[PDB]
Amino acid sequence: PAECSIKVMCRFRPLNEAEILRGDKFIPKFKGEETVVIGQGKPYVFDRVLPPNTTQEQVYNACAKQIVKDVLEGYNGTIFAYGQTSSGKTHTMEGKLHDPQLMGIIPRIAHDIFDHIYSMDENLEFHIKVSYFEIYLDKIRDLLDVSKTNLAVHEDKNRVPYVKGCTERFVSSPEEVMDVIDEGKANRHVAMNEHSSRSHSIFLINIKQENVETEKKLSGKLYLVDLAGSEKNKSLSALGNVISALAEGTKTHVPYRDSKMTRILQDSLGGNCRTTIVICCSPSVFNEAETKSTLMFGQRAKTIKNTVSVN
Ligand SMILES: Nc1ncnc2c1ncn2[C@@H]1O[C@H](COP(=O)(O)OP(=O)(O)O)[C@@H](O)[C@H]1O
Repeated sequence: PAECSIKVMCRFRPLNEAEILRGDKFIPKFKGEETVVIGQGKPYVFDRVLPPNTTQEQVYNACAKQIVKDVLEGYNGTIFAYGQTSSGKTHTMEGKLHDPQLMGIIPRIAHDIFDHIYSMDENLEFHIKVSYFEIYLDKIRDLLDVSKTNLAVHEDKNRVPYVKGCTERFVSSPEEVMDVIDEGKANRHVAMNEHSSRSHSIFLINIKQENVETEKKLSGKLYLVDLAGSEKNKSLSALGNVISALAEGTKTHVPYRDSKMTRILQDSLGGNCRTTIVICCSPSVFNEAETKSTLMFGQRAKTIKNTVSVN
């Protein structure tokens, strides 16, 4: 039965040069470990607040660590990064893919996943399939086979959407999860900045396990989405409307089908999935306007209740 809240974490980048040279004072104010205040305004509260100075490692421990242990326990997970362009979504989700200090969530999840698996007992054998694809103008494009540029969404026995005909790499080590991502990153350059900022890159890790003697199986999808600019569109709207029709709930029946993304994330947004959104904000007043709508989107998101089961 379970019933639990979409966690929501807030990560502010620091000021970059454009700003620091142009002056720019640091607008946001951090009280305790869960609350931020902008100027004289109302104070926002989230599951965590994560200033510029917090490390990748600590961002991981705060937002992701737990979602990993959920997937190994048979639950679906999903983390994603919402926010405006330049706000630090990719740094949080990916980071310097190969630096152990500067590496983001996906590589860390990769390592954490296999440290757990390696330590487990000989029976219960794991298969892990990953896939990597982006979205551009309501169209899915495979990052492991750039031949495929228009995959369709379908539904399983439980009437829940998945992407079909998606290349699948099989992995037995963190290092392979890395080369898969690197493949994808390369494939992209069969084209680019403007492109990336306005594509949604979705990285999917499917983990199936089976206790061999007892023959009982657990399973979970783990979506790790790096969303596009939510600034002032198409795909984010559906998500927002799909994230608006739920602070109230009741009889609304969310559009979901407004976009493929939402259709894929159906289960993440009011289904059998532990979901944790990371919202990324600039600390500059230049950007204040968007920072607030971001925060709105966040604050709203925390109201939603995922009903989750072991799968
Ligand atoms: N918490 C942070 N600490 C240090 N640098 C950051 C942080 N967040 C973002 N950056 C910097 O900003 C850039 C990343 O922003 P980006 O991930 O492109 O935003 P988005 O992907 O949301 O458009 C990088 O050059 C990185 O150095």
